[PDB]
Amino acid sequence: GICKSSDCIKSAARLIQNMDATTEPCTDFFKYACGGWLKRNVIPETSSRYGNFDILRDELEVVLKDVLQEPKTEDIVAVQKAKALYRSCINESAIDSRGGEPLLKLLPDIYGWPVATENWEQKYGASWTAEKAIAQLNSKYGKKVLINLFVGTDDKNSVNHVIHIDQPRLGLPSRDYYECTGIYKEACTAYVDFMISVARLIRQEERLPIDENQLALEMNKVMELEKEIANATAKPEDRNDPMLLYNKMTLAQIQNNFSLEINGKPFSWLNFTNEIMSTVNISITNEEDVVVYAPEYLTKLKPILTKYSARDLQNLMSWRFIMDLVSSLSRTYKESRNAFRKALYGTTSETATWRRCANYVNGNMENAVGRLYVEAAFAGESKHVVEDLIAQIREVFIQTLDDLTWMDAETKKRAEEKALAIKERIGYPDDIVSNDNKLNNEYLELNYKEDEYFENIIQNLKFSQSKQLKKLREKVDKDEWISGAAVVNAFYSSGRNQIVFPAGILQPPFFSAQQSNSLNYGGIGMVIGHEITHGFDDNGRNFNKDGDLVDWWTQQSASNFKEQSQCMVYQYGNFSWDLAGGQHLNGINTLGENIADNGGLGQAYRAYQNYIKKNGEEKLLPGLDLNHKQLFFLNFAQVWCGTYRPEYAVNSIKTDVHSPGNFRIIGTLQNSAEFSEAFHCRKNSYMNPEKKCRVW
Ligand SMILES: *[C@@H]1O[C@H](CO)[C@@H](O[C@@H]2O[C@H](CO)[C@@H](O)[C@H](O)[C@H]2NC(C)=O)[C@H](O)[C@H]1NC(C)=O
Ligand SMILES: C[C@H](C[C@@H](Cc1ccc(-c2ccccc2)cc1)NC(=O)CCC(=O)O)C(=O)O
Ligand SMILES: *[C@@H]1O[C@H](CO)[C@@H](O)[C@H](O)[C@H]1NC(C)=O
Ligand SMILES: *[C@@H]1O[C@H](CO)[C@@H](O)[C@H](O)[C@H]1NC(C)=O
Ligand SMILES: *[C@@H]1O[C@H](CO)[C@@H](O)[C@H](O)[C@H]1NC(C)=O
Ligand SMILES: [Zn+2]
Repeated sequence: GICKSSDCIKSAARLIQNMDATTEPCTDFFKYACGGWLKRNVIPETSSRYGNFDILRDELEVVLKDVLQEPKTEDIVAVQKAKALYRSCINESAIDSRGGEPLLKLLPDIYGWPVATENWEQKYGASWTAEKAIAQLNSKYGKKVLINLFVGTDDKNSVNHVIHIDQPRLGLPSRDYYECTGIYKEACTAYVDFMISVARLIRQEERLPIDENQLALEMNKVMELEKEIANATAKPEDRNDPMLLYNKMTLAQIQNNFSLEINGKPFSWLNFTNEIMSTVNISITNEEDVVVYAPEYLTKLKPILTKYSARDLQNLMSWRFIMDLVSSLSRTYKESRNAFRKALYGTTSETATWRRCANYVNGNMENAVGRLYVEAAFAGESKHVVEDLIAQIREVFIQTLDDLTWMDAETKKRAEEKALAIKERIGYPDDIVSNDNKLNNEYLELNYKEDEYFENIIQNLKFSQSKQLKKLREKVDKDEWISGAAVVNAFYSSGRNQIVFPAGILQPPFFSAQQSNSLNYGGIGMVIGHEITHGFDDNGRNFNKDGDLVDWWTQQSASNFKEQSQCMVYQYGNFSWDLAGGQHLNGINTLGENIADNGGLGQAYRAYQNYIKKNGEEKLLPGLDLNHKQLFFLNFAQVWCGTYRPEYAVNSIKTDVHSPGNFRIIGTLQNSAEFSEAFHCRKNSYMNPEKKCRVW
């Protein structure tokens, strides 16, 4: 009763090679499941994290290189445009010959970079307003500095778009870095040195004189301004409640409540909104509804922005854009980022040009590249198998509801209604393959020059920003996919109450119609469970069946949810990560993902037990003396065989909403009585604590 097919041998070999059978499963299941992978692998110089999951993404890039690198006579225009974009990206000799010239030509259109400009005040100061400077970077280039103004889905009215106002992102990974001491010192030093190195290159190319102490002074001031901005931003812990974050107001109300004084000029919110909205010919009045996500930040900004000049502000705003463009210029510019990249990621070199380029074209032409990907790598017939697995997991979730003692009957019924209403999206939208003309029309406005990579990326920025802004007066497209197909991930959209499983994730170790079902349920079954559970986590549960931010919970049901979920906050908050210098995980910021992981594991294992009931035991895998209940957990854990560079661990512990792979494995299995029974774990062994956190 042993499976001896080619497919079973490959599954068995992989499972055998990754594990360390000398480790006791109940002492450390991560080391038992992944110890062999850990002993055999070294993190590549270009990777900040490496493991089975990242390897899948590296392998998908290989497919993208194969389908983009060679022209074919049959190629439709949309495909021709993707391949021409790819060719401009990989031509490093044309890029190197242009030096920094494409940036120099762009600099006047953003009101220049004072430090790299002679007589800046004379040249731009006359026509400089914060309203115009912030809006220019936003509307034309998608660069959001000081004030993040965007068009997006209305949380309380999923069918429409609204303008949002939020705090902007920082140059460094999180606000924590701006402390600039201990584990953050190297990154702060590399960041300012990076500003200076770029200012020095620009000044050298423009043939301007260079005073080293003045470069140091000016860029240290950019850092002091940004440290004040960072300290004014709300921590992620204070942005986890979508009810508290949502503050709908009119432009009139914003002008009263959140006034600002910049360079001795009173900030006009109406002027700023119109400076952006005019780009796609939309006029705005004080009657326009605006969602303010950061009212506290706008309040703290008022005393900060009065202390700095037009010069100091433009030095930061322009740097925040330049930072991102330096990698698209000649080797000299690319080199200037080396220490900064090493401090944030630990990587000693940049990823292969073709990989960055395949990823860049995938990101900007997700439908054209998605089409090329699915034709080369995806079954399509497998879409139906995943459709069934989704139905089995959705059913289990609905069944689990009645077995929840902490939720009342009314909240159980409403949760069932939302669970029933979840729309699924599997593999790819059929249209990208079957409707060549719709695909050609999507990229109509794009015209790439094969020798002008920088101009192509600039065109992409304007196109992306114009497309998002013109959505304001439009209804949200129901058919629209929230992700391209050539993606190794899955998603949940709270606004559409939809789960998305791109072709990229529908492959081993997650899914194969040719691998054991114990592996399918432990892999993609668990991923399906994770995405459904996102509709019911600390964020998703605040959204209804139609995707609206509305409370469908009774006070006692909500209170009991918070109590059950507080266990996971403490459980994961107590994990200490050696690679991150002994720092604790943020149990609050990782809560949504930990609820989803714990919820998903339960639903997939129960759906797999239901499968064994209906179809009986599966044939055993050779060379593995484990049953299929054990193989389910083994596959589940092997998704996360991998490790992190310590620089990247410091980064991700602050920026990632997911717990690191090892803790997702340890954490979920510690809470699983089902795991402990499969591996016969003694009570209070590391993998089997007495207290187990449960929510779904
Ligand atoms: C680590 O786990 C402990 C135990 O669950 C957590 O301790 C609780 O902390 C809160 C807030 O300080 C107290 O009100 C509780 O009384 C504590 N409970 C116990 C049993 O001591 C602790 O918060 C967790 N640490 C992190 C960083 O999450
Ligand atoms: C958008 C994101 C998608 C999610 C898909 C997923 C969900 C759970 C598991 C998994 C399997 C076995 C054990 C535990 C968990 C694997 C994949 N991706 C990540 O979680 C990491 C991606 C990354 O690192 O970029 C989300 O929904 O959070
Ligand atoms: C790179 O661009 C230069 C200048 O246009 C051109 O001479 C060269 O052929 C290009 N290389 C490739 C491989 O396309
Ligand atoms: C950070 O912000 C708070 C609140 O606005 C302020 O009181 C404090 O002085 C700031 N700290 C630093 C280091 O800038
Ligand atoms: C914004 O204000 C400036 C003067 O402060 C003005 O020249 C410009 O036309 C205004 N833009 C819009 C769209 O109102
Ligand atoms: Zn998730």
